Amino acid sequence: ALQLTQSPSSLSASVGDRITITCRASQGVTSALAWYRQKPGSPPQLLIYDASSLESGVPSRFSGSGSGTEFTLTISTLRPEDFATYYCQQLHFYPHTFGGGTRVDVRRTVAAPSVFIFPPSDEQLKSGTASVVCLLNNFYPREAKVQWKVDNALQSGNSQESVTEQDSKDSTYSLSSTLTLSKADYEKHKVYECEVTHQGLSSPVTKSFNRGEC
Amino acid sequence: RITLKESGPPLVKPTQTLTLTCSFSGFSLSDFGVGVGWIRQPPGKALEWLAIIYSDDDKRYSPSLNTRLTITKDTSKNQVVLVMTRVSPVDTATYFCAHRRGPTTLFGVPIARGPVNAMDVWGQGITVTISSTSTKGPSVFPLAPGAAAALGCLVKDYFPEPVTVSWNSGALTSGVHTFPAVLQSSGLYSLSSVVTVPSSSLQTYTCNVNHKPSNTKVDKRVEPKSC
Amino acid sequence: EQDKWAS
Repeated sequence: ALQLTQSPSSLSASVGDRITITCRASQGVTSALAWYRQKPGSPPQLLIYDASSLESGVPSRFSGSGSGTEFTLTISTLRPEDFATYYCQQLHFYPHTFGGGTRVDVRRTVAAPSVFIFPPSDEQLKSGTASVVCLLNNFYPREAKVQWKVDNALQSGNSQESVTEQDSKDSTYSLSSTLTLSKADYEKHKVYECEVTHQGLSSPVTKSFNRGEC
Repeated sequence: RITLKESGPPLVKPTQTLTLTCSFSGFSLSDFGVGVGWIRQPPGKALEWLAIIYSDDDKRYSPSLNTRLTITKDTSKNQVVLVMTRVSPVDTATYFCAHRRGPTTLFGVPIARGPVNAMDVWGQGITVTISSTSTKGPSVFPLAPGAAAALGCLVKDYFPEPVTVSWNSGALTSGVHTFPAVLQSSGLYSLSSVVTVPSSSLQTYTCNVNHKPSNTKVDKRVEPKSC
Repeated sequence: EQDKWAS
């Protein structure tokens, strides 16, 4: 079906800035496009309907323009409540698609993550499972990539990660990634590595340990 | 003033049928051209359109979910119901219903269609978790180690959400990061809580974990291993 | 398809 691509997917800014988010459709949607702002924990809120009409009760710093395949939302003077995720929605064709969203967060200086790797506890091992956790602490911007390697084999499909919300004092994020293996598989290898790529790191940093080394 | 609110079960098991109700006030589903739609949002993901129904009773569904969705209205009760069959874990999401305006009319004559291009009022959303798990308390394991040091606790295999974690009975707050839990393929949640301290403080560190649902409290003191 | 209010 019809594709709606938002740009940028993520954007950093400060109070008082002017930002503009754009949304492009794969086929023309005339003026049937709406913009929403969604704050964490709340439902999306309508800002602009029919590509450019200002929704009632919505502050005038919000503006929408465009028609056909290209639309833009601009917030002229960013206020603290605007740090949020914005979505565009097309209503010309069924299904009524939403774009991927664009996250707007507090800009701060680039900060590389402090990385730490934790081996599984002997207590967990006795239960038969092995969790290897990697921590990326206080970094910025939000995008980071974690790659698990076991005896140099690239791992896939056996890890999960979660990211904290932007810190209200730091403006940094932290990320936890868990590699999970059976105790048996765990025992069949030695070098457990967490490889981290991030804008603040000149090149990828790797933190690792050799299993059973004492 | 238009308001909508979603209701239904917070927890549902795979293969089961999920029935969600949207009760609203401020408009009638008998008003001209009005619509009520459903949109969902898996945790951390984008909004996904599901279906919509209009007062003249036309219905439309997401093509990807068409076979599992039924939307219906009960005009006299001011409710719209969405029934999803055969749910699976990927259906865990926050589900929202929303109002869609019909064209503006002048002396009962449609003169403006621009107002239909948006879903203008939304309900708070209802969180639905799809898992075959029964209530279960977490196993708590230690996570042990600019020149900052890190340690923590891995709160593993519990259900359902939520769990609370604090450090040193609430006295340790700076440098603490408790991550949002991930729903494992097993249907149980898992989360880590860590804390960063000056590489010298290694002071004592104990995580206090509490999963109300299963009556499971655990305090786990964590230290820099090696005996 | 075409939304209910399209042309």
